[PDB]
Amino acid sequence: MYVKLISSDGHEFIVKREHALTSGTIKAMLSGPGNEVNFREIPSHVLSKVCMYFTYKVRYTNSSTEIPEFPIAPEIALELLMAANFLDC
Amino acid sequence: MDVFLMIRRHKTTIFTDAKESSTVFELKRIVEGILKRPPDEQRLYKDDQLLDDGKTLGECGFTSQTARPQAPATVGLAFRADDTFEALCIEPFSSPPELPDVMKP
Amino acid sequence: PRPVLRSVNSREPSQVIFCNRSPRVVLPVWLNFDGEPQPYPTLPPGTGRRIHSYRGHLWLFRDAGTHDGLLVNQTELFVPSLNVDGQPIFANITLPVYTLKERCLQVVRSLVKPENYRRLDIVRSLYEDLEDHPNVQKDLERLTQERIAHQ
Amino acid sequence: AMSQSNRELVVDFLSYKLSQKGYSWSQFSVIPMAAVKQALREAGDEFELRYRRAFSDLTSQLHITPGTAYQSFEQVVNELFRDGVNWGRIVAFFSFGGALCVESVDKEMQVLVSRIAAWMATYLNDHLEPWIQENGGWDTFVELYGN
Repeated sequence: MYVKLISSDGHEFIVKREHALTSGTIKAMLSGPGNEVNFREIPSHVLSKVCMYFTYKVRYTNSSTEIPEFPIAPEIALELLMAANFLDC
Repeated sequence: MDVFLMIRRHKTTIFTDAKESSTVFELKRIVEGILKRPPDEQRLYKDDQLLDDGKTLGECGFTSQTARPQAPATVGLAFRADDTFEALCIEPFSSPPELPDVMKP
Repeated sequence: PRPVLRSVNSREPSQVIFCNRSPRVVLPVWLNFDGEPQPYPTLPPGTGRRIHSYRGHLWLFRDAGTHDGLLVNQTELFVPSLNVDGQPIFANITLPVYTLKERCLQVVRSLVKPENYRRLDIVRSLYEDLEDHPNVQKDLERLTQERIAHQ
Repeated sequence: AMSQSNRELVVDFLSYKLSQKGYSWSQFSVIPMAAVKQALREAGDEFELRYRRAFSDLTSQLHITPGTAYQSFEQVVNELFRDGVNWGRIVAFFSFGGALCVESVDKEMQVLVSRIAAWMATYLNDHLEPWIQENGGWDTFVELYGN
């Protein structure tokens, strides 16, 4: 069961619904009236990194093992902070 | 042992996982479920290397060290456009801006 | 009034292994008999230490440098029980799965001098998020409120 | 009887704590007494080094001035023994009196040192001697806490 997240530059990200629901904003939009979510102002380099976060969160949540650090390059940190705040994840 | 993948064609990126022991053919069946093209209408690539249907993802170089949830490995996808395959084409993601002064050492 | 989150003076020895399974330098924090947090010596990443504690004592674990919260046996609080068959109690210290927002705040804090947070080209609410550093006191308030809602 | 011995223990312990800070007692003025005094001195040192900071600071709850009543001291010391008496809490009580005497000297209220000694002797006689009688006396304190 997959959903489609679309970036400002028209990149389509196909992710498991369970993964996309990690985002409070995406959960609210998918649970609302009238599947895809289109983000007019989040570019592909940011949205692809957000999808990697969803994969990481679902894999390592409730894990009894050592979990790795979620890595963030300095170059994307500010944009990713703004997107994480906007997307509630 | 799970590997974490981005299956990429044109402006499409699929986020999924598979077993290191699972085959290229089995990954094509995953793609068929999502993008509705059968395995014989798909080519899968690691960089510019065409992957043989028989090989496991591990035998292709997709391991848990190189294909992590937080840093997935890229698999290129091309569709059979007629009797022949389209060229492998993956549109690059956008680029971040210059690092601001206050975020430099 | 005795704080809800405090060590019990059980006087009952419990041998514990603090196992740092995180890439952070870990500051163990003991809640004393009046619930005051008391820092103990740091554990480098991927190191284990056998330590003398007591049944019904309460421990938290933080990043020694940034004060980011860590997990112990997948939860925030560690309480030693009595050793069965003379085997020590394992305190397995790991990273939580931080929210992407908290992880981004951690990285920006690591890259920017505190005096320069206010110069970042971000909305004021995000500047205030950066400035509101994690701390034990904030977490104990929330964990106290959680248990009051439960009790 | 036990009253006089308990009074002597108070004066010995307070004399020790003042001596450690560089003050002498004189200016402020059958059990194995020598063995009890030495064990109480060592137990107080161990309490202050290892244990005091694990508990609520009672010096935050009592600020003794010339006007302070015994009842205020008794109420704060009662908190120490809220869950009953044991040897460790008796050591804490001695250490608390020592800290009050040092604080009084620091704040130039040297007259309170003799008064705190009298208060400790009263509390010991009224609240603690019956428990001591019941729990093997100061002899058993020396067995458990002595060198």
